[PDB]
Amino acid sequence: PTYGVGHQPYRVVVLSFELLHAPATVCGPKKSTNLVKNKCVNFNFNGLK
Amino acid sequence: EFRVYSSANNCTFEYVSQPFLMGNFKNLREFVFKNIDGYFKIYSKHTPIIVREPEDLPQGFSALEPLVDLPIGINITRFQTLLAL
Repeated sequence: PTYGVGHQPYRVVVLSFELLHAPATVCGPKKSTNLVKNKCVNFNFNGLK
Repeated sequence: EFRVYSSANNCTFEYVSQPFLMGNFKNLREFVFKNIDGYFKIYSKHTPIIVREPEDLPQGFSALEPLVDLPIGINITRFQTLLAL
């Protein structure tokens, strides 16, 4: 710690995510909103838009 | 009592679904195993069955409910059975 911030160790983590022919199992976040019925709404469910 | 193998390598998937595939009457457990577009599907159906005489599959319609949809994505051309003594 007697040195400056220039040459201090920065813990480095590299992410490698290559896509192949295997089925995907880990995805990104899925946002959601509150439901209000008895009116014509654009539904955007998992596979039924 | 893990007499199935002798070495354990780098595994890519592991699941321990606690609910598992489960007086004079016996039970019949039907399963359907398939693998399509990478996903490995397993359907199960449990039904009590009374003993007849030539011990064959009973006559009747009983659909199998979808149970597991494990995403594996491997080539499966051979299979075996693990029974307990």
